[PDB]
Amino acid sequence: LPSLEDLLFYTIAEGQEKIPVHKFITALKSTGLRTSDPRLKECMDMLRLTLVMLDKDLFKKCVQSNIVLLTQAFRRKFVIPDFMSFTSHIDELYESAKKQSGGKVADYIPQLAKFSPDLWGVSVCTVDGQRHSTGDTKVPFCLQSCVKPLKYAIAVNDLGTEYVHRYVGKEPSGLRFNKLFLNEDDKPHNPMVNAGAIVVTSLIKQGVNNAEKFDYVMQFLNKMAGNEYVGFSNATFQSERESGDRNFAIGYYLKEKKCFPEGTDMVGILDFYFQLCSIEVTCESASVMAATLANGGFCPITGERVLSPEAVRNTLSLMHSCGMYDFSGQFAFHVGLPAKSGVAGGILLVVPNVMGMMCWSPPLDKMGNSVKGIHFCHDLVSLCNFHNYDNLRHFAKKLDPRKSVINLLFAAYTGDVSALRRFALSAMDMEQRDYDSRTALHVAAAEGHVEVVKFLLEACKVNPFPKDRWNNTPMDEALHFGHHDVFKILQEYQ
Amino acid sequence: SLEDLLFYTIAEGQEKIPVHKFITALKSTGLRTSDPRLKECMDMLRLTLQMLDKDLFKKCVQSNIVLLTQAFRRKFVIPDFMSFTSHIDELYESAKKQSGGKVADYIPQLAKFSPDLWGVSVCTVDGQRHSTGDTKVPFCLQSCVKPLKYAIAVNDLGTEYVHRYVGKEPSGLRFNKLFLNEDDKPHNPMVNAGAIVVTSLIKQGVNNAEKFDYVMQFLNKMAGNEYVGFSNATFQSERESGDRNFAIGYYLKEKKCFPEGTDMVGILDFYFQLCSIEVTCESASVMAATLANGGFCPITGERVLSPEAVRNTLSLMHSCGMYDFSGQFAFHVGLPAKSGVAGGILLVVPNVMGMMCWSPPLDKMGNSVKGIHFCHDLVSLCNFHNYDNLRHFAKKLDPRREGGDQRVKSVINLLFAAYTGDVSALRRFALSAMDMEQRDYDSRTALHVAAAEGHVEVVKFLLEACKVNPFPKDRWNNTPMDEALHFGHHDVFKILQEYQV
Ligand SMILES: CC1(C)CC(=O)c2cnc3ccc4ccccc4c3c2C1
Repeated sequence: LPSLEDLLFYTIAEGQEKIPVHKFITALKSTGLRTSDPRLKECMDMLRLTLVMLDKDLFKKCVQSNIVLLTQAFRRKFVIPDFMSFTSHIDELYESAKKQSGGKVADYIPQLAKFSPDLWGVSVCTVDGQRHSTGDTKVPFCLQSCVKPLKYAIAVNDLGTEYVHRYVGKEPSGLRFNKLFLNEDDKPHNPMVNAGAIVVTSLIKQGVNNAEKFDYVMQFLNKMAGNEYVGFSNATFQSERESGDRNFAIGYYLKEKKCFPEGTDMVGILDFYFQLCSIEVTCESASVMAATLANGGFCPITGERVLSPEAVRNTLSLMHSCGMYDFSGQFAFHVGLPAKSGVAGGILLVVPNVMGMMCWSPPLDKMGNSVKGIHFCHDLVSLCNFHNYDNLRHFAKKLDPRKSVINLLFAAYTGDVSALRRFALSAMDMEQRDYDSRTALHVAAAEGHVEVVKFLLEACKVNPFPKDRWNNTPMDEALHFGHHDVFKILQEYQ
Repeated sequence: SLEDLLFYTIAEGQEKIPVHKFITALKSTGLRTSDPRLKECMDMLRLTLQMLDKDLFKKCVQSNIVLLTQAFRRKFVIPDFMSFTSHIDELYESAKKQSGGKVADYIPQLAKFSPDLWGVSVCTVDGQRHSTGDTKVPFCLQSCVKPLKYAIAVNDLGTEYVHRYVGKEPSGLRFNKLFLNEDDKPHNPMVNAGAIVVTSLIKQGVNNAEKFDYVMQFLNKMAGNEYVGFSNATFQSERESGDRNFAIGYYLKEKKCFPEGTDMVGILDFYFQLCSIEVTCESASVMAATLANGGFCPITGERVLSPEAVRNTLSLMHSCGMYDFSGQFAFHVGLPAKSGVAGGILLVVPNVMGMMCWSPPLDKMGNSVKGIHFCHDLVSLCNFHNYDNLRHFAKKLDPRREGGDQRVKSVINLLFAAYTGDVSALRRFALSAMDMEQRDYDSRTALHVAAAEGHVEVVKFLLEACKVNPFPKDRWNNTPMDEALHFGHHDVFKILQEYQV
């Protein structure tokens, strides 16, 4: 059992007796992990507490406490194994999109106009926590309609599909059925329209007052971003309630047409709605939110189950088809990713099973989508086979940036002679030990599996007397559990 | 040697292989002995006229050794095909009990089919096949042809050209009648007006019988040369009763929606021909699986459709493929499908399989009642939804994998983290809401392993946080405390001793 810590040491130390601390860090960062990663804190603490050269046993002390993640990182077995060559493509696409200067920054409130039109940031967070940023990725801005899928997920996670969609539909609008707010059953078309977003707000945490509702949603967004920046621009909040007269009118129509949960303080909901629109993110922290959606409801940098599988599935679905304003059908055809855009210039972008992403540049096009971000999303999917209906085998000129010993013993356990035959012809080591120094022979003996024991002995010619951590041989195991014939067979080897 | 290695795999130790041991071996991967990719091997097998040793076997499989190798090393997209198709038949039997719906009687040739006919046919990206029910009865494609000719059109002409004449979006159920969108093009190729315009784009400059021979040649490449027929009966009543699409054709011509120089009455004539083309569920599944496989026919390997044609085709099927039910189907089932008035539903599970379902009774929206029940059930059961996760998919079955989610749960996550002492990894697993009492084949527990290794901060985390069973008994009836005593770890023994009763 040559130890996992040294096994990695040999990976970094290409023959050197000791590894410099800075070689480890740049190798580390080369997988795309950041040293700020919460899952690497124990290791960085020890690195700093080595206060510059690390030998096999000093180094093994630092990496020991995060050895599972570092193992998966340096066996370059992340979802994107060659991250360095991936981040250059991201940088090329960023540089290219930076040259489109069209679009008008939203001035309907001054806080949206205070932002320079030159601001442009993209940040990547993969399902495994690899991070990458280019441009203005640590500037806070407001989510705006980028919060619509997030509050819809929360609702669905808490209440379930059937409840939520008693009050809101699940279809794209189609054309100008937008101005016809309500569909055939007199509900908003889907949660990504303002009328649907407003209704979704009325469903979240009913019974408590607004300040608890807002506290629930922020703690939730904070879990979704893995404790990265989730803020609030009160300035934006007050202008939004002052200019949101059109949404009050929409609210009165909704309350009169009985679309809210019966007994609902309408102006209370709309204050909540503007509160939620004003929540602040950076592209870094929003990308972790996106990567939580990209990763089935689990936050990559904390491991936490935040959203149920159903809430993610529904959210990603309606984002794919209702996420980009009147450009959503066009986006769905050509980009094929679930995204959501907002009037601060953010595009919350998700690549199911790979990464999340937030892009931000304030200039909006005629449809309200960020000009540089829309350019970026088209380029990304031309470059890589990320479209929803790209193939993972025959994808043409696009780039695709994408058996254990437990396997062995569980076959020995269940008696599957066919499986071990494949493994042996697979050139697997049939004498591998698990964490208990257990062997396929051990397990197959204890279960009295005669055709497995013989296969391991006669065909794979394995050692007949391995020792457990309790110093038992398969023969011991056979006797112990009543499998005398198996005991006899191995006894023939002494 | 790959031939010997494979020989040894099938010869389950008996030195010589009976021929039917080989066949049932093959048929159990889901390959058929009919497979075009296996012709050389079955022919050599067929010289049973003039039992297998290492050298006879190496002689037959030699020429299909790459496909046969990938087949038997269990590296098809669905490795455990036998157990997958038991689910398919469970879904089939269940859908068979839904009896609602009307057989389409708007023409007499379509009303002759018994409402009790029900077949599903599955063909995966790798040529694995499975069929249940009435899967070799010929029926007509009908609007199940809309994606295929749109695929053919884009394949020859490109995205930009085709969509000068047709849009790429749903209309919305409230405008399911407006025919033209704001660009004065039909909304998408899956509605009749858009379907009609697409037909006009295929092989311009030649006559109808040549046009129909080009589309037939194309369909044949899609189904791997399996059954593609033609029911003139259906075609003759369809041309006479299709009066409404003549109106649609003239309205289209009036608004200049065809390419300059287009005989509309001719295009309509072509259109009715293509609706009347015939398939079996078993041939339709191969066509479906070519859309699943990036334009490559699974059972012949031929590149038939451009990747661009397939991506465009699947998109529009996902969003416009099931009549006024397309948005809801897109929300709950999330697959690219297309339904037709004969009761066919052409189904694609991108990167896994193509599939055809057939039952004549349509519901109020035109979709086959048993086929719709089947597609909801498939995605209830498996993680095939387009926005299901392939890593964290809950209680759903993943037929791309073997049933080793217990391996991964054990196969490092709980016990190897416990083994190496990585408390940080265990914290993430707990926050994942993973079951922290997973046992391996020795009934061992993370707590077991961490005690035997004397990992004090792992033991406390498992006990004080997590609150796991403090005295689980392994094979040999040891508790974590027993393990601590055996191996020293006095502090660990002390920790656990407090939990004793
Ligand atoms: C009320 C509703 C339209 C909405 C809904 O919430 C839902 C969710 N999941 C479902 C799964 C399988 C199904 C099979 C057959 C008929 C329905 C459903 C079905 C439904 C039906």
